[PDB]
Amino acid sequence: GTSKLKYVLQDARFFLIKSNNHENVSLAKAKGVWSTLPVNEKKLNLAFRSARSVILIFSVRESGKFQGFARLSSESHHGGSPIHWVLPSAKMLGGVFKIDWICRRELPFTKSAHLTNPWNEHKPVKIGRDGQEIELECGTQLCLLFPPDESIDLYQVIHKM
Ligand SMILES: CC(=O)Nc1cccnc1
Repeated sequence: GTSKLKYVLQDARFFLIKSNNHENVSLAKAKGVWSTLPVNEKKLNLAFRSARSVILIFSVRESGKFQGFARLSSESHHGGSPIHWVLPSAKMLGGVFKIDWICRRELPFTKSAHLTNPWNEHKPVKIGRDGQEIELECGTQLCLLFPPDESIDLYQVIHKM
């Protein structure tokens, strides 16, 4: 079903995350972490304090697809075990965000072609710089397009809100 998913997404904020390679998204899927440039880290930390759920929607560049989406479970923090990101220097990254995956399945851009993002000139939601915020209605509908991920139990993430 989609009811718990809709509950998690209610009044959420959404951010497009663009990765240059599949290895970084695989690492994020395995370890439940993300790291980004400070301009976006600051935006994500502000959003985390401001909304019940902050959703990151991942897309590997040139892949033609989104690779899933996850919910921020923490503000960024420094001093953890170093994540061996494959970058485009590691000091240039900000802190690390803990994330809880909501869907690890892919969605091709062909399926989201009817969704435009008001915060990026109503261009199709697939188009945007890393860190681009997606307006609430567009972001909710995009997340609802993903195939259900039956390996994830959202009871756990609901208890964090
Ligand atoms: C994990 C990751 O790929 N972070 C990143 C790299 C380059 C630019 N912005 C963010």
